Amino acid sequence: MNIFEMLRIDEGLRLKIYKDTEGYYTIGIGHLLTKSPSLNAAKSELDKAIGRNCNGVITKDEAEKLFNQDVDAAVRGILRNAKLKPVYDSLDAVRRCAAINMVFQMGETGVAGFTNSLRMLQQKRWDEAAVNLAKSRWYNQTPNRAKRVITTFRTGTWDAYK
Ligand SMILES: Fc1ccc(I)cc1
Repeated sequence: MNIFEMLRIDEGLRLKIYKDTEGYYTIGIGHLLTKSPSLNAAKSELDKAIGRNCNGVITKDEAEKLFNQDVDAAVRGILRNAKLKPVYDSLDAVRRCAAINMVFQMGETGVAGFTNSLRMLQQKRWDEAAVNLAKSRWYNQTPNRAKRVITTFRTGTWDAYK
């Protein structure tokens, strides 16, 4: 169990442009293409990301390559963020995966705003952090995925994914 397997479970794999839970054009293992309603705009982003004319379709190798880039970008965004880095550095490796998962789904800026949850996590008040994390649009809109991530923060185990 590692961040790649965890996010692969949470995001699935689709080789043609699809819409995420918010209605936004996406491809692969949860790679957001654009928030624009234009499918042509999404296709342009895809071609730029892959480096060829894709027609809205990629290979599994390409999906996995984008996925590695996206996971790394989430980690780098954490490490460059003055609010997120101290919390991340305080966590064990399993809980660090839960943190990356949140940043992958919502972005550095959104997670950096989870100020009270982050403090509880840094204080290792796991049950209180889990309660606080669920008081969110995130939990209400994607409750099964948020429950898995929250259980990972609460327990420091992979139990929710097993
Ligand atoms: F550094 C961190 C980034 C995101 C979370 I959620 C927790 C720690």
